[PDB]
Amino acid sequence: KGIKPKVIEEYDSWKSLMSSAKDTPLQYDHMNRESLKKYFNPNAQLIEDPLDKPIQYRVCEKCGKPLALTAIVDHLE
Amino acid sequence: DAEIKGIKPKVIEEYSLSQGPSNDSWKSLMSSAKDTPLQYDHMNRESLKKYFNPNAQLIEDPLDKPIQYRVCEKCGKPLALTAIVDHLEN
Amino acid sequence: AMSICPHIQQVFQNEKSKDGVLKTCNAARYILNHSVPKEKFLNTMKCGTCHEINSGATFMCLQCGFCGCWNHSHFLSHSKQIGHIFGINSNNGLLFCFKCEDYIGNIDLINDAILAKYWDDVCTKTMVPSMERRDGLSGLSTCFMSSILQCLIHNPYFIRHSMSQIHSNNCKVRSPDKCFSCALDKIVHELYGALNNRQTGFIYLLTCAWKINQNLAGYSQQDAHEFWQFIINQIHQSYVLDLPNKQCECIVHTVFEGSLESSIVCPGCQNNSKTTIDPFLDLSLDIKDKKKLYECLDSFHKKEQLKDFNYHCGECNSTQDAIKQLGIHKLPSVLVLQLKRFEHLNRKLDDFIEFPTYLNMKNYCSTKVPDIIYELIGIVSHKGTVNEGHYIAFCKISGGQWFKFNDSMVSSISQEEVLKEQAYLLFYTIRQVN
Amino acid sequence: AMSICPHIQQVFQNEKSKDGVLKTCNAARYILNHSVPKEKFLNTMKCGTCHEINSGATFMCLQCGFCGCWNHSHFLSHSKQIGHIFGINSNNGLLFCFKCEDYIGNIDLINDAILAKYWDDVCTKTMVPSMERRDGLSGLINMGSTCFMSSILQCLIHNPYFIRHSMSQIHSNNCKVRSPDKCFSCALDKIVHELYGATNRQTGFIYLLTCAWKINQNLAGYSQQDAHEFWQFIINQIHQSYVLDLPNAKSRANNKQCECIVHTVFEGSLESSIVCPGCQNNSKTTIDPFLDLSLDIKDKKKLYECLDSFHKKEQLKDFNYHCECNSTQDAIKQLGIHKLPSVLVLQLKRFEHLLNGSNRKLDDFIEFPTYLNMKNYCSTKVPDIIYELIGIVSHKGTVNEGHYIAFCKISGGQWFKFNDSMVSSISQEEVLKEQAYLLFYTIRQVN
Amino acid sequence: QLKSQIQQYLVESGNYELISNELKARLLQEGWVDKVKDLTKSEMNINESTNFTQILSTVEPKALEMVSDSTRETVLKQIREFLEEIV
Amino acid sequence: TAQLKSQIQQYLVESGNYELISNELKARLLQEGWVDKVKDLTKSEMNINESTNFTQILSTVEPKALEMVSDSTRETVLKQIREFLEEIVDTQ
Amino acid sequence: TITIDSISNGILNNLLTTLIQDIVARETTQQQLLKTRYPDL
Amino acid sequence: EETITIDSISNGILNNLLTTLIQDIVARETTQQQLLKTRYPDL
Ligand SMILES: [Zn+2]
Ligand SMILES: [Zn+2]
Ligand SMILES: [Zn+2]
Ligand SMILES: [Zn+2]
Ligand SMILES: [Zn+2]
Ligand SMILES: [Zn+2]
Ligand SMILES: [Zn+2]
Ligand SMILES: [Zn+2]
Ligand SMILES: [Zn+2]
Ligand SMILES: [Zn+2]
Ligand SMILES: [Zn+2]
Ligand SMILES: [Zn+2]
Ligand SMILES: [Zn+2]
Ligand SMILES: [Zn+2]
Repeated sequence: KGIKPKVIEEYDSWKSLMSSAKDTPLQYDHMNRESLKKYFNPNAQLIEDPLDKPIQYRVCEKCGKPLALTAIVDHLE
Repeated sequence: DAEIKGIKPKVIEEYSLSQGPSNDSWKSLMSSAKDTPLQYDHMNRESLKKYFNPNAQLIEDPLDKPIQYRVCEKCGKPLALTAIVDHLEN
Repeated sequence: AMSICPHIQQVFQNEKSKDGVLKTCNAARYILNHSVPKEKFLNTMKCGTCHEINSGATFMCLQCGFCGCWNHSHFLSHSKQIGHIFGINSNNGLLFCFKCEDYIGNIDLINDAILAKYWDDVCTKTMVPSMERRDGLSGLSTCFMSSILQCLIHNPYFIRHSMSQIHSNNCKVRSPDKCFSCALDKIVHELYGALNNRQTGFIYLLTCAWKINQNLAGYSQQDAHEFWQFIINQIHQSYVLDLPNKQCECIVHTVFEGSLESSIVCPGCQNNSKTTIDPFLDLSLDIKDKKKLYECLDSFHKKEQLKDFNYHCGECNSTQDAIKQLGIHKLPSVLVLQLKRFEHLNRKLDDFIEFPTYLNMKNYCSTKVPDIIYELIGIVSHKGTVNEGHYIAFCKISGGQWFKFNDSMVSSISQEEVLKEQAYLLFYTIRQVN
Repeated sequence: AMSICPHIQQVFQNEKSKDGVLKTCNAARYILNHSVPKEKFLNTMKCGTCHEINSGATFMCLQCGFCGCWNHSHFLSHSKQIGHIFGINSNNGLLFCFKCEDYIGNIDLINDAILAKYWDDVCTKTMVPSMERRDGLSGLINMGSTCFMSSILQCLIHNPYFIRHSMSQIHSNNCKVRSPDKCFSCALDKIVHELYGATNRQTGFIYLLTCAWKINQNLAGYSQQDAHEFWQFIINQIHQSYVLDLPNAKSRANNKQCECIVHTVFEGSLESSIVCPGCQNNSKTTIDPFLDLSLDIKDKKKLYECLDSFHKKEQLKDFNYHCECNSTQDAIKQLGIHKLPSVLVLQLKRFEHLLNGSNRKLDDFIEFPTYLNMKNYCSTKVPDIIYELIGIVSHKGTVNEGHYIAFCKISGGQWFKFNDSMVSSISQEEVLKEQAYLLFYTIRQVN
Repeated sequence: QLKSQIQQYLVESGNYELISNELKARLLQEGWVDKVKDLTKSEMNINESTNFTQILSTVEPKALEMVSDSTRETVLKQIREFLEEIV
Repeated sequence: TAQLKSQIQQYLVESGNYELISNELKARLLQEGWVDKVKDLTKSEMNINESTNFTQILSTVEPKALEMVSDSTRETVLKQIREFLEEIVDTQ
Repeated sequence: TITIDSISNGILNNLLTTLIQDIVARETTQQQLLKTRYPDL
Repeated sequence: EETITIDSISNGILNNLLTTLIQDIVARETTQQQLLKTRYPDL
């Protein structure tokens, strides 16, 4: 009931996106990329919703240090 | 109180109170001094052995006068006089 | 006890099935994190049956490429039609079981899926954070150390010691960062000589204190007394540390050590029939129901008749019920005295105890003893209270002039007024022995 | 001025004479310390002339072995008969001049006569004590309140970016130093370790405390406890310590681009524009980095008010000033933001430091929001850029005598209040009533 | 007859993002997100449970009630102004 | 006939009694507070007379110093000295 | 009758429902893992 | 000349002892103070 005909100028598996993803860099759900590069430093650290849920860590039994998930492997050996 | 005729005769002889030259008087102690341990004016040597420790450090009239020291021109340390000559020999 | 989704547990019995699901969960989550806004809307947030965008959550099947909406019950149907009961929400990366009708929230293994192929070591060697530290919640005067340092610094035996550079000459460490007695020497350098009065030696001294012991208390307990014991013990330690390998030739053991003697004695022939000597660095005396210092020392030197010690005296061939007496075998050169005003770790005796500028000690030594007189040369007192504790120090210097040390305000003060203070520690230097 | 014995000075003009005098002084004095009472009395305290013991002070003649009493002037007579004007007092070794009728008290060589043999060397290489140090008198600056430090670190270790850098072991791995004793960052890690992982959980702080007072001599801390100054200090340590563990001697760091925790998450950029109202030209555009912003609060009730004031077109006065056309009309200046930090740290300026020791607290409460939006302060429609408040430090008291408290929003949305060693919970309604000194804002949404 | 065609053509025009973020920004700053988060915490207690399906249908209506008129209207208006464009 | 004051002093020394007399005297005066009061007075006089000259300063200090000694110390030490003089000196 | 009104409404509900369901997802899951892991909070 | 009593010789020995002690103390104060004034003209 409204004028759509010219607009169409421009005209399934979720697993399909896997290569396109590896082409792509880290995304944020509500930190727009354009705005990041314009208004923030290019190498600025970012965590989205950093108080969203408890700090995700574990602790070493053999030293007691608190360990960020991505850090636990390098620590042990 | 009572007037005095003189010293008892037996005392006079016992202590030879009738009798040094002596313009040599004080300089004549230098020998006994050299084989005599350090002596304090009012710290009776014998009481000190008895009531204090044989190794005891002692300073007579510690607050009599101000600390005798001098300061090093290079390092700025305050040195007791007895320590200056070693400090200065590096 | 609270349990996990039974459905996901069953599939996990198969260690090879598990691997597949964790791999798929990691894959989604990666795709989710690395997809441009437009892409993401049209590929993860577009239901395969209704074709709507963001018809509520949109779950990505954990088994085919189907995406199903929540709002129109469309993943539910997928799960009912062909038996796919697991699906991942594309907003968060969360995994939902449709037979349970709840998210699989509580399995460390799924939550931490990027450590999938190291999980065994990760459960072996690292633990889940304790309930207590899980959010890092924890909070974090020195006048009781300065007060004592001021007395040490105005003590002719120690001043002499330090200015004599004896420690400097032997300390192997040679540095106030590491060495405590080196700290002391720096205080004496800043105060009496040339910088090249400051707090460097003090700061350094404090910082050695906190590291050294243990840490403990170590800002505590606000007990000038135990700090004095601490300082002097350190001093002796560093003397031992300096050697090339039960008494001692150090600054501390030749000026502050004396001995108590604890005899058992025969009433009849007045002979020690048993004698135990025990060194001391200070004397600790009670001031309860007492008015002056001598009365404290009197009570310390008292004789007790023991009801438990019936014995044969050899020297006078008789049975006795012996009499015990504490008394001083050897006096130190500086006699340090604490009045016990403190119940041990919030109560405090506040009685004024009268103490002399000259203290005779003949009446407290064994074996009659001549005059033995000390000159008062240092007081520490404590205003305020436990908790509210401020220690102040007072010291006499060459010339007879007294000075008061109130947390870095230093001011001259009369003898008459020091003698009014509520003494806690008293410092006495040997002056005359007849 | 005080005088010297001219008589003694006369004899010290000849160096052999000088040395006999000191030799005897040392000898007299040595005897006084090394003679038994009966010997001292009979042989140093007995007058040669009247044979009385202790007829006042007995002097030991310096040029012979005679002993002269005072109360009958028997030494004064010796000195007149035979010419020997000097004498030493057998009770104290003090040298007296019977022509000056005083003691020689103020010649250092005589007072320090045991050093006669090295004297030239001694007065050359050492000096008498300074008037002000001679008695060792001086205060000890006691370390009462460190609550301006505790407070800052509760922000730092509740800061999701720093926790992440610490628990990532990124520093620990690379620290050459590797000791809590010497390295500042190791201290912070230990604080993280004690707090979050597993005697008192005070040790890291103590290590942190101590490095502070050494590397900053003598203060920080105990002259001025600006919680804000301590912020600047810490984040700067972290940057120095990062730059120590580089491979090269390379000036990309410190700027134009560091890559350390501080510079990647705390640093932004201001853009100062110097513009004409005549011609539109921009003569200068400096862009200076910042690690925090300081805001003026006088006569303001709201945080955004304080920001607006910071953003307003400043009027500038340079008298002999050069502009194209309108060299006349004063130059309009504006600060605005050119780059935002991942964490915006803000200081409300409450401690006015005035002339001489004078100062003033500004206690007036400023209204600050749970979410702050910074589109308005950025440089030249700009999208909503929303930060989330996660930490506050407020200060009760006076500029010299006053106390800091920390508040942090921990993961979940629940606020806690840190007073030295007393952690407690608190309602957000109630934390928004606080007198904000240091606000800490984490980037949350950007459109 | 489909309505997902409108939607597909909004994502493509990049106006879906504008809307989606403008919406979040307003809710966020209204304190909506937070009040919701609390509402959920609350019902998990007053129903002693943590089942997503259950908590959701006591929360979701009230959640929607909580969105203020100001934001409804402004976003709705932005959608219309984008509908004209498209159809 | 007669300088017995000195001879009497020789005996007191050799017998060890001068030491006892002299040491008792200081014990007392020290404890009594006298030696310190004499120090203050000497300083006071150096001040009042703007001088550090011994002969002149002793000249005003000594006689006050002497008065200050307590009737107690003065009495007790004389008794001691008399008790000693009687073992050796015959009377009238 | 797919008017602009009912459509606009559709779309807004979708965004709003998706978001209520995201937050609720995020928070239930959170409190579950908590109660399991620490049965004594 | 005049009467030498037990009291008079005794007072002689006391005065001797007392005048020595005073002259010791005054000597120690006068010198110590001379030194400080020569060493530090400002005070
Ligand atoms: Zn470990
Ligand atoms: Zn030197
Ligand atoms: Zn299930
Ligand atoms: Zn659907
Ligand atoms: Zn499927
Ligand atoms: Zn050392
Ligand atoms: Zn020792
Ligand atoms: Zn017996
Ligand atoms: Zn001569
Ligand atoms: Zn004579
Ligand atoms: Zn002369
Ligand atoms: Zn380190
Ligand atoms: Zn950096
Ligand atoms: Zn112009």
